[PDB]
Amino acid sequence: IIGGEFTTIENQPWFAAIYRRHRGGSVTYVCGGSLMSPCWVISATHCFIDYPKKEDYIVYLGRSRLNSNTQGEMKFEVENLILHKDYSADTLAHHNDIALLKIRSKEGRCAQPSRTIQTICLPSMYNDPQFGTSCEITGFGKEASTDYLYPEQLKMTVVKLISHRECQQPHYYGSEVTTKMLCAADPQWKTDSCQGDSGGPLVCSLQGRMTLTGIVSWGRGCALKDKPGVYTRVSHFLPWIRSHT
Amino acid sequence: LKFQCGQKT
Repeated sequence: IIGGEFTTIENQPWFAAIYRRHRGGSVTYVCGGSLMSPCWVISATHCFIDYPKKEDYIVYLGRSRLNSNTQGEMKFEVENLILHKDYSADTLAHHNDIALLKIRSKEGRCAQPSRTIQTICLPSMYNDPQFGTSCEITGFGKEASTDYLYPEQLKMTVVKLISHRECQQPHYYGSEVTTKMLCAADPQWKTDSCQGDSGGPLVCSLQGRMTLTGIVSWGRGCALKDKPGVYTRVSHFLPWIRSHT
Repeated sequence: LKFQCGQKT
């Protein structure tokens, strides 16, 4: 996240950290995710696209740090990895960028509710906040697009949603952004999501609830003027999520 | 106790 503040998982207890194991002894961070129900985590397809071997990923819940433990954390295996059929990538955007991971603990269970582990809510059919709403994104992504490592402490920031009219202006992203995407920026382009934040949540309040409105997907650079962050519009995928969960 | 989506404690 560029800008933002450092936080702990108590402030984002639905955030999931997804890592990949390597035949060598190392485990590396991949992308972030969110818990929808006790056994399901949601993220982005482009995070798995190149190595869709479920057996090699580990998911941790209740994690405030990247490579050190947090007490109360849970580790899971991906029992199912569902990527989107119709997932495309162009010279910038990713279309249908949503994925589902069913988790299983080494004891046969799914997530258990705690002060560091909670689920986040889904919107209702094509229901989103109005542009202007301030939402928060969270994650371990880069703190500057030129860095090459990720932070060790969880971060968070608040960004606002903008309209498609504004995001599809030629000097922004033109028609690379579609109605199944949402754009969010800082009025003064100071904070934004960045590489390493993909799959993670864009939460906003809707009808009283903290709802998962978007999933970090792409963006040109990080915190660049007139280059908003683009997210997957969760409210447009409800049918899809449903047919699988 | 049980999950309550959206809640922080």
